[PDB]
Amino acid sequence: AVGIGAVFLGFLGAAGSTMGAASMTLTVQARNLLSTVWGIKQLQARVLAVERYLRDQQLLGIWGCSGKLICCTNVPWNSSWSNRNLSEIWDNMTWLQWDKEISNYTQIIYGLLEESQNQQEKNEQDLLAL
Amino acid sequence: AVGIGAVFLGFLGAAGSTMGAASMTLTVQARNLLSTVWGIKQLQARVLAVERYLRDQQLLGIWGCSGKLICCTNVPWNSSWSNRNLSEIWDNMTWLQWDKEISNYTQIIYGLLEESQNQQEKNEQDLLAL
Amino acid sequence: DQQLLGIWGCSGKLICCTNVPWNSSWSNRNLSEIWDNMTWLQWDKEISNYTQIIYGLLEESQNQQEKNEQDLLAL
Amino acid sequence: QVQLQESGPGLVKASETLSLTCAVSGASVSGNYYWNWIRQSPGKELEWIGNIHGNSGTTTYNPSLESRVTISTDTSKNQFSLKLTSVTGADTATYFCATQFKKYWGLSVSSPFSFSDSWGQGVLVSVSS
Amino acid sequence: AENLWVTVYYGVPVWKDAETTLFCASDHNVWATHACVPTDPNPQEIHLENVTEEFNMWKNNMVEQMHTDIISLWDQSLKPCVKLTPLCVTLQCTNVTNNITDDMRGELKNCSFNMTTELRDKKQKVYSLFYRLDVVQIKEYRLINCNTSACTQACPKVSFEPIPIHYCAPAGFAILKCKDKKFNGTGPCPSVSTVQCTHGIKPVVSTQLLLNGSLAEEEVMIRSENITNNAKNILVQFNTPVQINCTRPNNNTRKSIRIGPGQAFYATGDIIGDIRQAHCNVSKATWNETLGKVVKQLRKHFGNNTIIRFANSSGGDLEVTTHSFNCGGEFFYCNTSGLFNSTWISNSNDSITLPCRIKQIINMWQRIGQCMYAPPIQGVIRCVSNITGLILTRDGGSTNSTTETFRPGGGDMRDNWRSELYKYKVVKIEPLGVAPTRCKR
Amino acid sequence: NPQEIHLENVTEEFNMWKNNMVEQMHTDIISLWDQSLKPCVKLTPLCV
Amino acid sequence: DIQMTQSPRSLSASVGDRVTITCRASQDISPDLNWYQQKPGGPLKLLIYDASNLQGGVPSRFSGSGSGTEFTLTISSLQPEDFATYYCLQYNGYPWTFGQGTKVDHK
Ligand SMILES: *[C@@H]1O[C@H](CO)[C@@H](O[C@@H]2O[C@H](CO)[C@@H](O[C@@H]3O[C@H](CO)[C@@H](O)[C@H](O[C@H]4O[C@H](CO)[C@@H](O)[C@H](O)[C@@H]4O[C@H]4O[C@H](CO)[C@@H](O)[C@H](O)[C@@H]4O)[C@@H]3O)[C@H](O)[C@H]2NC(C)=O)[C@H](O)[C@H]1NC(C)=O
Ligand SMILES: *[C@@H]1O[C@H](CO)[C@@H](O[C@@H]2O[C@H](CO)[C@@H](O[C@@H]3O[C@H](CO)[C@@H](O)[C@H](O)[C@@H]3O)[C@H](O)[C@H]2NC(C)=O)[C@H](O)[C@H]1NC(C)=O
Ligand SMILES: *[C@@H]1O[C@H](CO)[C@@H](O[C@@H]2O[C@H](CO)[C@@H](O[C@@H]3O[C@H](CO)[C@@H](O)[C@H](O)[C@@H]3O)[C@H](O)[C@H]2NC(C)=O)[C@H](O)[C@H]1NC(C)=O
Ligand SMILES: *[C@@H]1O[C@H](CO)[C@@H](O[C@@H]2O[C@H](CO)[C@@H](O)[C@H](O)[C@H]2NC(C)=O)[C@H](O)[C@H]1NC(C)=O
Ligand SMILES: *[C@@H]1O[C@H](CO)[C@@H](O[C@@H]2O[C@H](CO)[C@@H](O)[C@H](O)[C@H]2NC(C)=O)[C@H](O)[C@H]1NC(C)=O
Ligand SMILES: *[C@@H]1O[C@H](CO)[C@@H](O[C@@H]2O[C@H](CO)[C@@H](O)[C@H](O)[C@H]2NC(C)=O)[C@H](O)[C@H]1NC(C)=O
Ligand SMILES: *[C@@H]1O[C@H](CO)[C@@H](O[C@@H]2O[C@H](CO)[C@@H](O)[C@H](O)[C@H]2NC(C)=O)[C@H](O)[C@H]1NC(C)=O
Ligand SMILES: *[C@@H]1O[C@H](CO)[C@@H](O[C@@H]2O[C@H](CO)[C@@H](O)[C@H](O)[C@H]2NC(C)=O)[C@H](O)[C@H]1NC(C)=O
Ligand SMILES: *[C@@H]1O[C@H](CO)[C@@H](O[C@@H]2O[C@H](CO)[C@@H](O)[C@H](O)[C@H]2NC(C)=O)[C@H](O)[C@H]1NC(C)=O
Ligand SMILES: *[C@@H]1O[C@H](CO)[C@@H](O[C@@H]2O[C@H](CO)[C@@H](O)[C@H](O)[C@H]2NC(C)=O)[C@H](O)[C@H]1NC(C)=O
Ligand SMILES: *[C@@H]1O[C@H](CO)[C@@H](O[C@@H]2O[C@H](CO)[C@@H](O)[C@H](O)[C@H]2NC(C)=O)[C@H](O)[C@H]1NC(C)=O
Ligand SMILES: *[C@@H]1O[C@H](CO)[C@@H](O)[C@H](O)[C@H]1NC(C)=O
Ligand SMILES: *[C@@H]1O[C@H](CO)[C@@H](O)[C@H](O)[C@H]1NC(C)=O
Ligand SMILES: *[C@@H]1O[C@H](CO)[C@@H](O)[C@H](O)[C@H]1NC(C)=O
Ligand SMILES: *[C@@H]1O[C@H](CO)[C@@H](O)[C@H](O)[C@H]1NC(C)=O
Ligand SMILES: *[C@@H]1O[C@H](CO)[C@@H](O)[C@H](O)[C@H]1NC(C)=O
Repeated sequence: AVGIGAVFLGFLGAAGSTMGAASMTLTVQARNLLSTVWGIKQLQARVLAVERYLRDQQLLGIWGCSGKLICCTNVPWNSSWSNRNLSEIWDNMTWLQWDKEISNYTQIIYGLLEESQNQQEKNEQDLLAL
Repeated sequence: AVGIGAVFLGFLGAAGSTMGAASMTLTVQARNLLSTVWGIKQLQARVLAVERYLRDQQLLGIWGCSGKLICCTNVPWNSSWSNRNLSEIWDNMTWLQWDKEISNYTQIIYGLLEESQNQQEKNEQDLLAL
Repeated sequence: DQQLLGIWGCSGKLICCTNVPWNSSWSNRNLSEIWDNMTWLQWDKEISNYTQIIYGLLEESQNQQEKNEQDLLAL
Repeated sequence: QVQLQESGPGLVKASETLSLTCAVSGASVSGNYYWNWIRQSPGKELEWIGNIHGNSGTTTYNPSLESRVTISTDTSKNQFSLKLTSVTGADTATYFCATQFKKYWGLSVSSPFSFSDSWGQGVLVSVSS
Repeated sequence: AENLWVTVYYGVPVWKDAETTLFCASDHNVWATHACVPTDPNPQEIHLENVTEEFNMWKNNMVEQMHTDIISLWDQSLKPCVKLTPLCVTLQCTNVTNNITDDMRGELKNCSFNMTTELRDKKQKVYSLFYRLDVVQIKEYRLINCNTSACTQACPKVSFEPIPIHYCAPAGFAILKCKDKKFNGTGPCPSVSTVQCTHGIKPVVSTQLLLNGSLAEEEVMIRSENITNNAKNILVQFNTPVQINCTRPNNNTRKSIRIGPGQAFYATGDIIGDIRQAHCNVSKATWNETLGKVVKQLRKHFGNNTIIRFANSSGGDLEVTTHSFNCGGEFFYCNTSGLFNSTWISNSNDSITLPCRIKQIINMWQRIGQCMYAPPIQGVIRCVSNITGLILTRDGGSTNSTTETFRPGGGDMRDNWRSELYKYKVVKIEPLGVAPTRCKR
Repeated sequence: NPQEIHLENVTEEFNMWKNNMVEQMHTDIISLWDQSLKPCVKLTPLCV
Repeated sequence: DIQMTQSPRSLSASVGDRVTITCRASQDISPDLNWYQQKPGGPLKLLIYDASNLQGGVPSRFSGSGSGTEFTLTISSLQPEDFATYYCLQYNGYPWTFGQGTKVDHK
C-alpha cells in the first residue's frame, strides 16, 4: 500500500477511449464549458461563450432532457441513419468517429425530438385534465 | 399528389389565430428569444437580451414550471379576474386580446404562484422526512 | 451556481434534499442545537473547511443515480 | 503510455560518484508518481535502490544504501537522476528506472481499476579499481 | 428487431477546428505586461492517448493574431512621447575627421541648425552628430523622413528587451500540442496533448537569422510549404546554437535640448577617444559544422549527388538585404556575406567578423508614413546571442543545371512567429451527442 | 424613496482605514476632472 | 525487512507442461504482491498484479492465486517464449524485496 500512485483521467483524457468508457466522465467536460480595445474583444468572447452555453441548455430543455447528462428518449432509431449493432458501437468505436459518421443526420433527429416532446406535453396535460 | 404546396406557420404567424390554435406552436416563438463606440451598444443590447431571458427562466423556475412550455399549476382561478367561460376564451379570442384584458391582474397571480410553490416544496420535504 | 445545482440533481428547487449521508466528522451537533439555536452565518463559519468534499460526494452520487436510472429504464 | 530511457557513464572508478539519469516521455515528473531506481548485479537477485515522489519530493532509500544514495528530479528536462557515492566493486550492475501507478477511469478512488507500470531498458555500469 | 432509440449525452469529448481570440499570461517595456494576466506557477498538460490529429503550420491564425497584437503594442507604446515636428530645418553639415579609421570616413556628419526654445519668440543655435544614412543633401542637408512624414521619438525610459508571453484560450476552447519529434509542421501527428497555454515566446525581431529561439531536440529541421516551388521560403531550425557577439565600441555622449514647454530632444554631443566601426563576430569552426549539418539535411530533398551553394543576398531594401536587429536600444544592420559564401560537393580560434552599421530613423514594420527616432545610447555597447535558425530562399531552380544555390531571406515578420507556434493549434469543443440506446422514456 | 432594511442581531466588523470605496471615489473624481478639461482651449501661445 | 523465499530455484519443463512457482513472505502482505517475467538480457514484464489479477495483454494461460504468506503463479500450458526468470515482488512496506528468481528453461 506504499509506493503506489493514483492518477485520474483529466478533461479530454477520455477522447481516445471507447464510447462506453468515455460516457463515465461527462461531468469533467460539462464543468469546463462555462469556465480599452482588447477589453471589447475579451468581453465579446465571454458573451459568445455564455450564448453558446445558453443555446445548448435551451435545446436540452426543449427536448425534455433538462437537468440530465444522460437522457434516453422515445424517438425510435431509424435504421437508415446507421446499421451497426450496439456491440460494434459502444465497445469498438470512439465519440469522434461516431460524430464523423452521423454528422449528416443530426438536424432531422433534433426536429423529431422537438415534435415528440411537444406531443408528450400535450398528452400529459390531457391526462391531468381528467 | 404532384402540384401541392407545403407552407408552415412561421414565427409570429399564429398571432391572428385563436388561443387554442396558437398554443400548438410555442416552440417556434421560444427558440427566437435567444437568437469602437458601436460595439459597446451592440454588446449592451446582447447583455440585455441575455438578462431578460434569464429573468424569464428564473420566474418560470420559481413557480415549479422549470423546463416546461405548458405547465399547469394548483392556484384556483378567481372569478374576479375574468368571468368568461372556456368556450369564449380558447375558441373565440386571441392571445393579444387576452393580454389586454388581464393586464391589470398579473402580479398578484405571480405572488400566489410563488407562495403556492413554496408551500408545495415544504410539504414535499415533510413527506420525504418520514 | 445554477450549473452546480443542476449537476447534483437539484435543478429547479430551493430546498432539495439528497442521498449523501452526513459524516459525523463534519459536525457533531444535533438538530436541536442547529435549526433552533444558530444562524446561517455561524454555520457557514463553522463548516467553511468541509465544503468541497461534500460537493464531490454529491456529484458522484448523482452520477451513480443517473446510471442506475438508465439501467432500470433499459429493462 | 509512459516510456522511460536510462543514460549515464558505462564505466566508473572506485570511490567515485556514479551519476545516472532517466528521462520519461508520456507523463510529467511533477505528477503523482513514484519514480523508482533499482539495480541487478550479474547472476544475483534484484536490489531496489530507492524511490522519490514526483509531486511532493519525498525520498525513501534502501536502509543498506541510505547513506550513499541521492535521488533528484529535473522538471525542466523532464527526467530524474540518481547519485551513488563511494562506489565499489559490488556496485557493478545493470540499473533500471521504473514507475508503477493506478489509473482510475472515474472519479474518486472507487471506480474500476487499471494498474500500469513501466521499466526502462536499463544501463550496465561497471566499477573499476 | 433493433428496437433502439435516440439518447442524448452532454459532455462528450469531441472538438472541431475553429478560430477565436486568445489572451495573455506572463510572469517600463514596449511589450506591456500591465494589461496581461499573471501566469499559473504550475501549468497543466493532459496527454491524449490514441488521438492522432492533423496539423498545418502554414494556415495557423495564431500567427496572424500575434502579428496584430505585436503591432498594436508597438503603436501603443509610442503614443505618449515627443513628436519631432520642429526638426525639419535646413542643417549645415561638415565631415567628421577626428581620430577616424579608413572605413568610418564619411559615415558621420557634424550638423548645426537653428531650433525653437520654451519661449515662442526665441531661437537657439545647436549642433549634433548624425549618420550618413539619416541625412540627404538638399553643404545643406535635411533629414530623410522630412518629405514623407513627421514622426516621433521613443521615450528614453521604455526598454526594447523582449519578454516571454504565453497565449491562453477562452472557455469552451482548447489548445492541442503535437509532441512528436521530427514533425515537419504539416500532416498527421499521432502524439498529442492538451495545454492551457503555450511556452514563453520572446518576440524577437530580426531578419536573415533567428536569434534567442528554440532548438530542435534531435537534429536540424527543414520546413517549407512547397519545397518544389522556389517562391516559398525555407525555415531551417538548428540542433545546437551558434554564439554571436556584436558590439558598438564608440564612447557616445548624450545631451538634452529643450525644444518647448516640457519637450526635450536627445542629441549626440561628441565621441570620446577614437571612432571605429561596430561589428559582430561568429566562430568559424562552429559555423562550418552547422553548415555541414544543414547541407546534409538539404541533400535529403534535393538529391544525393547535387552540388549545394550558399551565396549572397539578391538585393532590395537595407532591411531585407542585411541582418537587421537591435542591441540594447541601437539598431544594427549587418552584412552577412562572409557566412553564406561557399560551395559543397557530394563526397582553430579565428572568427568571422561582420562589419556593420547603425541607424536612428526606423520603419520597423513594412509601413510607410511612420518612423521611430531612437535616442542615442551613452557609452560602449556589447551583446551576445544564440543563432538557432535561418530563413533561406532558392534562386532559379531550373532543370538545366544540377547546382542548387540558396540565399538568405526575410523581411516578413510572420515567419519569425511561425517558427515558434508550429506545434500548436486551437479547437472548440462540441459537448452535445446522440447515440442508440435501449431505454424508452 | 430609498429603502433601508435594519438587520436585527447582526454585529458587523468595520474599518474605515482600509475601505476601497475611498480609492474608487478618488479615481472617479480625478477621471471626471480630467474629462471636463478636454474640450477647452490650450494656451500654448502664452509662453512669451 | 520482509524476506522472500521463492521455489523452485530452477525448473526444467517441456512445451505444454504445467508450471507452478511458489513465493512466501516472512509476514502477511496480502493482497500486495506482483509476479514479473524477465527474459535473458531484457526488461521485466509484469505478468500478475495484486496476486490475482491478470495484467492487460498477458496471455490467459498465466494465472496467480494464494494469500497470507503463500502465493502461487501457474502456467497452464508452457510455451517456447515462456522460458524465462520469474520473480515475486511486494510493496506492502519498504524496502521492496524481490525473489531470488525461478528460472524455467527447456528440458
Ligand atoms: C538575446 O538574449 C541575450 C540575453 O538573454 C540578450 O543580451 C542581453 O541584453 C540585455 C539588454 O541589452 C543586457 O542587459 C543590459 O545590460 C547592460 C550592461 O550591463 C545594462 O547597462 C542595461 O541596463 C540599462 O538598460 C536598462 C533597460 O534595458 C535600464 O533599465 C537600466 O537602468 C540601464 O539603463 C541605464 O543605463 C543606460 C546606459 O548607460 C542609460 O542610457 C539609461 O538612461 C540608464 O541610465 C541592461 O541591463 C544583458 O546584459 C544582455 N545579456 C548578455 C549575456 O550580454 C540579447 O540582446 C538577446 N538578443 C536579441 C536580438 O534580443
Ligand atoms: C488506446 O488503444 C488501446 C488499444 O488500441 C487500448 O488498449 C486496449 O484496452 C482494452 C480495454 O482496456 C483491452 O481490451 C481487453 O482485452 C483483453 C484481452 O482480449 C480482455 O481480457 C479484456 O477484458 C479487455 O477487453 C485491449 O486489449 C487493449 N489493447 C491492447 C493492444 O492492449 C487503450 O486502452 C486505449 N487508451 C485509452 C486511454 O483508452
Ligand atoms: C383569420 O380570421 C378568420 C375569421 O375571422 C379565420 O377564418 C375562420 O376559421 C375558422 C376555423 O378555421 C372557421 O370556423 C368554421 O366555422 C364554421 C361556421 O359554420 C364551421 O362550420 C366550421 O366547422 C369551422 O369551425 C371560420 O368560419 C373562419 N372564418 C371565416 C369568415 O371563414 C382565419 O382562420 C384567421 N386566420 C388565421 C391564420 O387563423
Ligand atoms: C562639431 O562642430 C562643433 C562646432 O564647430 C564643434 O564644437 C566646437 O569645438 C571646438 C573645439 O573642438 C570649440 O572651440 C568650439 O567652441 C565648439 N563650438 C561650439 C559651438 O560649441 C565640435 O567639436 C564638432 N564635433 C566633432 C566631433 O567634430
Ligand atoms: C540660423 O539663423 C540665422 C539667422 O536667423 C542664420 O544666419 C543667416 O544666414 C543667412 C544664410 O542663409 C544669411 O543670409 C543671413 O545674413 C544670416 N543672418 C545672420 C543674422 O547671421 C544662420 O545661418 C542659421 N543657422 C543655420 C545652421 O542655418
Ligand atoms: C544560448 O544557448 C545555451 C545552450 O542552450 C543557453 O544555455 C542554457 O541555458 C538554459 C537556461 O534555460 C539552461 O537550462 C541550460 O542548462 C544552458 N545550457 C548550457 C549548455 O549552458 C544560453 O542561455 C543561451 N543564451 C541565450 C542568450 O539565450
Ligand atoms: C509546388 O509548386 C510546383 C511548382 O509551381 C507545383 O507544380 C506546378 O503546378 C502548376 C499548376 O498549374 C503547373 O502549371 C506547373 O507546370 C507545375 N510545375 C512542376 C515543376 O510540376 C506543385 O503543384 C506545387 N505543389 C502543390 C502541392 O501544389
Ligand atoms: C571581434 O573579433 C576581433 C578580432 O578578430 C576582436 O578584436 C580584438 O579585440 C580584443 C578585445 O579584448 C583586443 O584586445 C584585440 O587587440 C583586438 N584585435 C584586433 C585584431 O582587433 C574584437 O574585439 C571582437 N569583438 C567582439 C565584440 O567580440
Ligand atoms: C563571445 O563572448 C563570450 C563572452 O565574452 C566568449 O566566451 C569567453 O571566451 C573566452 C575565450 O575563450 C573564455 O576565456 C571565457 O571563459 C568565455 N566566457 C564565457 C562566458 O563563455 C566567446 O568566446 C565569444 N565568442 C566569439 C565568437 O567572439
Ligand atoms: C555579395 O557579394 C557580391 C560579390 O562581391 C557583392 O557585389 C559587390 O557589390 C559592391 C557594391 O557595394 C561592388 O563594389 C563590388 O564590385 C561587387 N562585387 C563584384 C565581384 O562585382 C554584393 O554586394 C554582396 N552582397 C551584398 C548584400 O553586399
Ligand atoms: C558586404 O561585404 C562584402 C565583402 O567585403 C562586400 O564586397 C566587397 O565590396 C567592395 C566594395 O566597396 C569591393 O571592393 C570588394 O572587392 C568586395 N569584396 C569581394 C570579396 O568581392 C560587400 O560590398 C558588402 N556589402 C555592401 C552592401 O557593401
Ligand atoms: C566627406 O567625406 C566623404 C568620404 O571621403 C566624401 O565623399 C565627401 O565629399 C566629404 N565631404 C566634404 C569634405 O565636405
Ligand atoms: C523623398 O525624397 C527621396 C529622395 O529625395 C525620394 O526618394 C522619395 O521618393 C521622396 N518621397 C516622396 C514621398 O516623394
Ligand atoms: C513533411 O511535409 C510533407 C508535406 O507534404 C508531408 O507530406 C510529410 O508527411 C511530412 N513529414 C512527416 C514525417 O510528417
Ligand atoms: C567613456 O567615457 C566616460 C567619460 O570619460 C568614461 O567615464 C568611461 O569609462 C568611458 N568608457 C569606456 C568603455 O572607456
Ligand atoms: C567568398 O569565398 C571565396 C572562396 O572562393 C573567397 O575567396 C572570398 O574572399 C569570400 N568572400 C568573402 C566576402 O568572404
